[PDB]
Amino acid sequence: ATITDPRDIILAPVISEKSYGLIEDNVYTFVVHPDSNKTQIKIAIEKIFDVKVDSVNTANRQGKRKRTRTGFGKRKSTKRAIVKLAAGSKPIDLF
Amino acid sequence: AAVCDICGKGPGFGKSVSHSHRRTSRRWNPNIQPVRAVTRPGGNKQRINACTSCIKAGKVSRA
Amino acid sequence: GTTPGELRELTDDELKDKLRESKEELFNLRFQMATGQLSNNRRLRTVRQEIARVYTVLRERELG
RNA sequence: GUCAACCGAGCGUUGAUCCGAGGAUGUCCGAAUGGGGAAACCCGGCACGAGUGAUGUCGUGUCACCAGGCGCUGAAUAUAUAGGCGUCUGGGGGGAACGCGGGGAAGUGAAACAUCUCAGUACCCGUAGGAAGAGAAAACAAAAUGUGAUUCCGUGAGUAGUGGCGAGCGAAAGCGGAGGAUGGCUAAACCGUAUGCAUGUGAUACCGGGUAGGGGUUGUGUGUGCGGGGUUGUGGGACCUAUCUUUCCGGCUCUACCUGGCUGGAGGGCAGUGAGAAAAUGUUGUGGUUAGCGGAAAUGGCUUGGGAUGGCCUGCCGUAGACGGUGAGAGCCCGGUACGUGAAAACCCGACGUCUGUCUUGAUGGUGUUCCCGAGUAGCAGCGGGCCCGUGGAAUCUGCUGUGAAUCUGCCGGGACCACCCGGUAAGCCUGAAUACUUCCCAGUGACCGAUAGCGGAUUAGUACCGUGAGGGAAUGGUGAAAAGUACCCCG
RNA sequence: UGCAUCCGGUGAAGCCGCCGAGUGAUCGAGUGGUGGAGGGUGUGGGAGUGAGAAUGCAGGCAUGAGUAGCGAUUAGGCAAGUGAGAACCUUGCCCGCCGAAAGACCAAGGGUUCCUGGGCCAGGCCAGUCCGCCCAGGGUGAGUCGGGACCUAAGGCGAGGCCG
RNA sequence: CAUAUAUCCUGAGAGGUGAUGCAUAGCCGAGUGAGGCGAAUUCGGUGAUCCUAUGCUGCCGAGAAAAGCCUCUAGCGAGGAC
Repeated sequence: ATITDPRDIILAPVISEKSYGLIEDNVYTFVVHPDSNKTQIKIAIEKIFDVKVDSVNTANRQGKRKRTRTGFGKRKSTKRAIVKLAAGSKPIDLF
Repeated sequence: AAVCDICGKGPGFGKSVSHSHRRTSRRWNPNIQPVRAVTRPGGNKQRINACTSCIKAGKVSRA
Repeated sequence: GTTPGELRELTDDELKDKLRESKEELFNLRFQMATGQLSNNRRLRTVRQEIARVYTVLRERELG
């Protein structure tokens, strides 16, 4: 029996200078499952954090290709979701 | 035109010997004739390819 | 974690809830690893194995 | 896990890591199969759930085509069919070699070349199986009072022959062996029964006789289905017809009575997952396979050495002196070896059973007559293929086209053909063993290679690279016993 | 390689020399150095058994030779700075070239070459502190833009089907 | 019944609004580089290969399909429209 939880779509947050700059504007970036869509991510975030989500922005990034002694290797490709919270705006401290 | 729809008679393969004994490949097709038969006494007619041997045997029913 | 012994003693409902809290704990551990403040790396392995165990028990119960 | 460590974290005597067997999960592509598509990525329907103030969204099943059963409907159109609808069961693709059935080259040789060879090879097509094909005489043989299914191996034999009688090609009989199953089942003539189609002296007609009813076990035909009966060459079997006859009980041969044949129930056999019918279900076999465990004897002395596993000298085991490792040649240091042991579970082999069919309403040897013994088949003719046989006097076998028989004093074969003798019984079907092979797994072997060798590939290997593409396709092994891989100083 | 004997960590093979030997292919259980684990002899057995050349193959390296060349038709100079090292890097001031381009933006194509920090064995036809080079991290945000969920052209595939 | 600069459709462009905003020449400091303030904005000429324009005229060589939009009923309908 499959039990679908909203917490498997969201994999991990994104930590970087750009992500922090978005955070000071109440905008958070997550690494989501590559087979998810904007509405699914919005619903999952609303269920997880009990927050009102205004908009979700997605972008696909190709993993970097690295040279090794064995040859060429490619890292995993990932999808990023940039979630903007509503005016209620209680910060996500789990970040 | 070479495979009977009743008994499956197929063409034969052989050689065409000339006066100088030059053997060249050739085929012996069956004498296939298109006959509209009557499968049941109801009267339905269907076009089938039956060899003349099948017609002689009465296996086809051209009623 | 929890060995299958007493895991099989639970009924379907609390098995579902145990799966759910284990998934939430895995979510928290993944976020902590992403930020990088927790030291015990084996916690992720243990939680994943508990989730697999409860899934297997549920499958056995529903199959027979 | 490993290249391949460096950390960081932890598990384990409450049995971890690891090995074997059985399960669960198994994203997307791929026969790919809901639709589409530039393979691994886009879009859906239905049903049931999850979620939302509602749409959006999520999860689980299901939705391709074709073929064959079953059921509903039956167009033009009247009978009806095609077709449509629904529901079940199958198929689809992959694989190194081996099999069978078809299609089928050329370079080459003939010192040219076309008949011929190469060669029914290369390749292509359709199909299986664990093997396949063939297989039970319409056979060989030659007067032997002879063999007796098929297959495979050795001889026969490079022979008889065949061939622009050139290059070349090339049997069979017989004999010796492997394996044995000289095996089984049917179709017909006749009965019984059911049904379809025609009609009906519609009565003196169909049961085995004699008695009595009756106008249909239809009365007659015809076809089909099923059950009996029948499997053969000294011909056999049906139709008859005497003799002898190794269970009991019951229901039927139109009807009841005395008589001969059908059908069920009880013993009694006989067989079986088998070619001879089929699907199952139990118990048991230190029977096997898929993990393992045990397993004798030197810390021996002197000496060289970094190290003894070297040399000399002492013992010990041996059902174990096979082979590797350990700081240099080790039976006694280790892993092991000889030799014994081990299976919870799964699978494979047997055996005994439940179970299934099957014979018992049966069996024997005799006598003279009608019917049957596989049909567009054999035979013949024309054009071809393959047989030693290249059309030749050309037998046997076979493809297409015409023509087209007989049922045993019948038919076929005995290398044109005729007569006599001899052998066999075609136009129906199954059959194990002896035989061929290795993608893969296990255990070994080598007067085989040892890094320009051996697989292309001991190292990133069908990789890098080359080509749009089919495709082509490399190079690179060794420190040391142990990393003890040169702390520290100096020039830079 | 069968068999029989001999040598070897007190140092075998291999390689480099000396001193010699045989009628020849060749030899030295004669020795010196290097080296570190297997060899010799006799008698038989079997060869992937002997190269100087095939415009022979693979690897390594010579002559030409420190020679040609260092890839257009625009052109660089000075001061300062960094740095072990500066004609080529950074800044500043001049000079010059293009300007229907040698300016700006897309499509196809490429795939991280883009930014930050670090580096100067490999590459840049010179050097380099620099780089489209090497290393790590970061970076691509769509209801309206180009496409799909909309439609068809050429054409492709093609249920049934016809033909073979 | 109609020949009307009538009526309607289409339509560059001018004008208003969007715009109390935004931006800018400069002025202050600040010196990687960050910040604040911020004037005037009228009138002419020239002028497109661009727009009206899938327009208009001429010509023969006679110049895609479907979706979309509008309409018509067939048909659904007790609810449905703005």
